Amino acid sequence: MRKGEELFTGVVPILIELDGDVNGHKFFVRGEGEGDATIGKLSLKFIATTGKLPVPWPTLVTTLVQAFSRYPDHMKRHDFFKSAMPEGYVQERTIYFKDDGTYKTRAEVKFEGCTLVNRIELKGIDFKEDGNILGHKLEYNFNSHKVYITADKQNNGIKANFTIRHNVEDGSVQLADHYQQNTPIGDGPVDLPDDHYLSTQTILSKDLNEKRDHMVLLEYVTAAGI
Amino acid sequence: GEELFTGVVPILIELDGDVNGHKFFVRGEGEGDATIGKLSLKFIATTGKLPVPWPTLVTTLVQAFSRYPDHMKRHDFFKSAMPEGYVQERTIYFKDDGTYKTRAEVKFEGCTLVNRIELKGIDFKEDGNILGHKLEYNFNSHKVYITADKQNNGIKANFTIRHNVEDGSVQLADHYQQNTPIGDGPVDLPDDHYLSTQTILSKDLNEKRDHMVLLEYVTAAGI
Repeated sequence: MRKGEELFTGVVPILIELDGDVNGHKFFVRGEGEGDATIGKLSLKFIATTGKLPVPWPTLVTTLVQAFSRYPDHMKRHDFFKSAMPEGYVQERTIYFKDDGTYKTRAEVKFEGCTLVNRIELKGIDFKEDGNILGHKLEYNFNSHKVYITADKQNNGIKANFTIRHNVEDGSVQLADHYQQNTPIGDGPVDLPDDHYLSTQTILSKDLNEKRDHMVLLEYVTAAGI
Repeated sequence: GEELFTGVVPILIELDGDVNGHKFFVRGEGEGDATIGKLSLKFIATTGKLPVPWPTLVTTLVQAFSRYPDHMKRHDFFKSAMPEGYVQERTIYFKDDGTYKTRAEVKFEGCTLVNRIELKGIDFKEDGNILGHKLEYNFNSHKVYITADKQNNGIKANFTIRHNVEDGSVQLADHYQQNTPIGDGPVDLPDDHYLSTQTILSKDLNEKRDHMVLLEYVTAAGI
């Protein structure tokens, strides 16, 4: 039976579910689509099943499957994310929105039957009602980012810390400091990588026939930089 | 078994061959869609240039991806044997030339439909169309007649493949086929019927290895 990186040589169906509560405002997001790690591509559509989101869609992007990064041939020995499959990995983050609130997230990314599934609990606290996030002042787009990945030997996993730059409607920028740690769910051998980075690029768009609050996402990610 | 084929299914195929002592290995991957009777696959000969023409391996390289119309769904043996799967055996007699004997296990491994084959060919002429590589790189349309095999709780099949030869002459390959379920418990024993098959063989312009890209459309019809 195919394991690890062997599970990613073709197109893989994806389900993503996010259970969220920001300042007491509860919401739920379901996304479906596909990933193709051979080219590093994600194609997804997300729907807010609970009605109009109380936060901007861009603030959810990093939370909403780095297993679909393209690790080129010389990098495959550093691919922790796929090595944890199919049993999967836990992904935890703290996200500090500068001059505003905090997201805390825990997710599991794993195969459930034949589908790659990302299941998330998100809790947001201390947001300002008239800030960029509850006030919906963020542009509907996403910038490119470089995510440095380092091994976390004590946890048999990896960690990462990076800052997301969200463009604001008035020309300013909303920074979001991310602290991330991932651990395998299974016990089998995983790949603990040398320091490297994921180069991430993202386009957000809409579906003209969807009436529900939604996000269409296209993402291209490659690993490099040992 | 049929509920495993309501969507697109990933496929892995491995063939371990020896024809007249020439040993080769072929690995193929792609996907099948039984709702439309479609196969889309790419094969690589990992052992270098094949000692035999790619078209002669086509029938050996997952009839569970045949499209069975609604009124014929009770005659779909291949799907009903899943996920435990079935053993597929053939003898293939190339006219005025050698013979392939094949044994394959077709079954689910995880979410992948896998076809694992052993092939042995003997008494091929070194200057014949097969070892001499004189067959056109294509495949014609064929009818596969399927009959129930109650003794063995499976099916049998017979058909003749017409391989076009480079000089306009034709190389016939008579197929004798038997399928037997791996698991126990209910399977579908069909009335006599056939599969209508259409195949395109192509190449990947970026692929330097000896390889074959395959697209196939198969539908079942009453007899």
